[PDB]
Amino acid sequence: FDRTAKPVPVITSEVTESLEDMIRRRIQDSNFDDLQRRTL
Amino acid sequence: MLRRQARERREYLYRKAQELQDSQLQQKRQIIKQALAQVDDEYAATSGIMDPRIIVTTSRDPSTRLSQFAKEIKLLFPNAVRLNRGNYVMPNLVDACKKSGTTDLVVLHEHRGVPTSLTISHFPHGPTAQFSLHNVVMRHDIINAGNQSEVNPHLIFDNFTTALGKRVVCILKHLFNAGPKKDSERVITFANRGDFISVRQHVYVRTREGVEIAEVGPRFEMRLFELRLGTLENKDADVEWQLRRFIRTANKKDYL
Amino acid sequence: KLVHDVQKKQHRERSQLTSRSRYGFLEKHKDYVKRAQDFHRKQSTLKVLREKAKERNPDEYYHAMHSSMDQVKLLK
Amino acid sequence: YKLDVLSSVHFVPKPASTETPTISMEDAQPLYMSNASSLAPQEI
Amino acid sequence: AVPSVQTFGKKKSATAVAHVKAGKGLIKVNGSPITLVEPEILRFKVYEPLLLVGLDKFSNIDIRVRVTGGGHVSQVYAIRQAIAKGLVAYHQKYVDEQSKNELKKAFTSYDRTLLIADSRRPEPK
Amino acid sequence: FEARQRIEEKNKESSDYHAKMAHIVNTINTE
Amino acid sequence: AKKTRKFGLVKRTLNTKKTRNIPQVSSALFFQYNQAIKPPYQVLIDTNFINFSIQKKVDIVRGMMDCLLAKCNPLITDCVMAELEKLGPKYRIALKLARDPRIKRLSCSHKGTYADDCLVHRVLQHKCYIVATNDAGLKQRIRKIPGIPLMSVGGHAYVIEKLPDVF
Amino acid sequence: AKRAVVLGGDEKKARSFIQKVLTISKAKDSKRKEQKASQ
RNA sequence: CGGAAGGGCACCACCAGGAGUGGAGCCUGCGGCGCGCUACACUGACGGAGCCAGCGAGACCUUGGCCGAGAGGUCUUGGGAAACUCCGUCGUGCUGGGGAUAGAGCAUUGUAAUUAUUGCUCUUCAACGAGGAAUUCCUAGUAAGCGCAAGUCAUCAGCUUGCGUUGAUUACGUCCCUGCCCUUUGUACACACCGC
Ligand SMILES: [Zn+2]
Repeated sequence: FDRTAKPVPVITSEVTESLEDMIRRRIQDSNFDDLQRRTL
Repeated sequence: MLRRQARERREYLYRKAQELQDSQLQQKRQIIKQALAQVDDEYAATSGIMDPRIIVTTSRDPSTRLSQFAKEIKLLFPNAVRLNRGNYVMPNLVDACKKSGTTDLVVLHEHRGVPTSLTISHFPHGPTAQFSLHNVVMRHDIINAGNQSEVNPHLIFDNFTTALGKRVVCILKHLFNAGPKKDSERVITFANRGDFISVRQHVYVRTREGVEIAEVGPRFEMRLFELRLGTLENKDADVEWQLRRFIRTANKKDYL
Repeated sequence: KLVHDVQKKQHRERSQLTSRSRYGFLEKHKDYVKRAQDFHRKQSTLKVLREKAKERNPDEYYHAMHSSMDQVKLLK
Repeated sequence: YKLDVLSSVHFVPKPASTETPTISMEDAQPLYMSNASSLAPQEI
Repeated sequence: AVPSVQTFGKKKSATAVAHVKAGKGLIKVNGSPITLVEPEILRFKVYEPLLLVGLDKFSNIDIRVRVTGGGHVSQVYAIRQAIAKGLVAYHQKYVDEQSKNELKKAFTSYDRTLLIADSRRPEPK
Repeated sequence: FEARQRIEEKNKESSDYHAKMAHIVNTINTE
Repeated sequence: AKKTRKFGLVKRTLNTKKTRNIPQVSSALFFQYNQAIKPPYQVLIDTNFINFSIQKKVDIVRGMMDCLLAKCNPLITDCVMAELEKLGPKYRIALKLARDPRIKRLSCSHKGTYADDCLVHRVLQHKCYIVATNDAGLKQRIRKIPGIPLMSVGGHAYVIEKLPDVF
Repeated sequence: AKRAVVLGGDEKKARSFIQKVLTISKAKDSKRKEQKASQ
């Protein structure tokens, strides 16, 4: 049969390795979004 | 003062309508912007000027597991205070928070000890986002591992694309603290993978060669399902975005 | 343009289960959309009234604020 | 001036009206305080 | 007409409407005399303003109180608030303001929440 | 788990069909 | 009426809401037929029609007989005659042409010299004339008027449009 | 409420008649209006 | 790369307390871990009597009349909760707290397999005798107690979410400990203070 909504994704080792590798890339680049202080 | 709140919510409705019309006008003018060759309104008035303060509060007569989770969210955020609602009505609650002067509210709901809902409200007649949070794992659930470092944290946002993603990243960004240090130690990550955003705390040191992170904090996937214009007292304010479940493309549509 | 009439045939709608005729008149989509339109109208007017009562502004001064059974009926 | 006339509650007058040796009537110092004495020892 | 004056007492969710007029000197609550209030221990908590100020003023004054809302303790506190507000309002209106001020001083030197409501609004830390 | 796998399979086949029809109509318009 | 008050009232508007004279049809008209047009015809002449007839060398009476195969009485109003006279010296030939013992003139009672309005009102009131022209605005107005034959000048002789019995 | 009046015979049945005629005319008017709305 | 000094914060600290979890029974999310509920009685149990709310408005609920101990059924009408307060019985005995289990009976619901379920009556009276190692949360209309309503696209139906009722003991100081953070160029502008 058919379903009606997105199934909640189970966390596995592969996706958490991909995610920590993404964070590794972000930190190594030191390019990440922050709320920088307003000037003037 | 009630007349003040009524007048200000009416002006806020008009300002949001004007911003919608001007954003459609900007989408029209973008085609010209590629021929020759920014934050929200409330978070613009208080973008980096004042630092925010949040009140994280339980639902009502909460269990010990929910209270532990509320304490965990309080430790995740900086400038948070934990609040135990017992016999506070919702109008008096948001009235006391407005009167005290509080940037935002985070109220939690659970099911038999398992947290499942989290609603955030910006307080000067700001928007309320209702998330459903599913896959909760707490520090209390893991182990005695020490304590959160509580330093002003860095932020990371992955795969936020549409205007809804911009709204959400602006809301969460201004829940966090403004102007962190360069060598700030803990970084909060907000990953987006098909409408199921996931948050993690991570400390990192730069090695002799690269970076090495340790995962700490809570661990849970949340997913937005409402964004109301007024504060959460109303339950009659206009809806800016509403998750549609019984539509045909419900299991295929992303950011909806 | 190019269509047989048997292609244009007709399709009848079947009725409620005869074993379940206590609950009557199995409702189809036309009845559903009528019911939904009426309920939407009621919800709209109720939201309007709740908004007005939220913005009563209690200083309004309007000048109008200065104001046997058959035998009983006949006598009254 | 016109806007304060309209929106104020109490009486407000017209502000003002718009060579030779001139006298300044209002003096922003007690008139026997020398300028060096008004200057702080840190700023000199 | 007859000189009358209406006041309101408000505990947590107990409203107490109090009509005060000149009369024989009777104090009636919900159609019953004041000597038959409900919890039988807070009867003196509701006699408090009468015995504070004396009984001659109430001998001159008629009083009818009706009460809605709130539990037992909340209702008793609303009754005593409505009685004190009604008595000092009638004294402010139809007899001397010096006796109004004497009554206000006596009541607010005993317990200020006789007169003015104690709305226990929240606060964060 | 079966719901997850079935949703994935349906999305894959729909993407393949859409690519195939885009290619067919492209060949029609250019040939 | 402020702009925010206007927006609020519009939002509340959306939420809340969610003698005479009828001129008789002439007794001459089966649905579009105009059965009161039988020969000999009566044809209302216009200025542009006269000038284009001069340009294409067709005679009025005889070229009109060649068109309709019946005798036609052309009629000129005072508005049309005045438009000819005001056009004046370059159209002297058109004036001497329209001044003729067979062109039966018919008077009018109008304040002005708008031949288009004179002819449109004539045709609205009677529906026994056929109109002769070459002008596009008058053509469009009379084509919207139901049951009235239009006769333009074009090509080598006249053309007739809304008559059933063209032949 | 209305005015309680006492009626004898012909006037009572005549008021019954005029109620009947009003109801007939309301029904026909509503049906004609509905037909015009469909058109 | 490391240390020192000065300073702030924290029911992840100290200090003073409260209330739980872990013991029994039931329920329920995780695969042994965890969350709720009821008990272990005298600040009580039981019997009479008194009575006070709020949130809520998409063959149904019903006022009233009847009979039946009850459960219930029958005939008619339109589209006000508990804890609590008073009087009284019991009195320290796993006793009358407790109601698991079992038996019998009476009625309702679907239906037809002598099917399943619900509610009531009588009898039977188990564990539980204040819960180790440990562990969690909390500073005012807060902790805790008590019920009522609604299910208004996610989550929930021996549950979630609102709502009213009753309403406290103890800190409100200190960086002493356990941590976390900030600074070690006043930079800024008077008086004062400090001065690698
Ligand atoms: Zn004319």
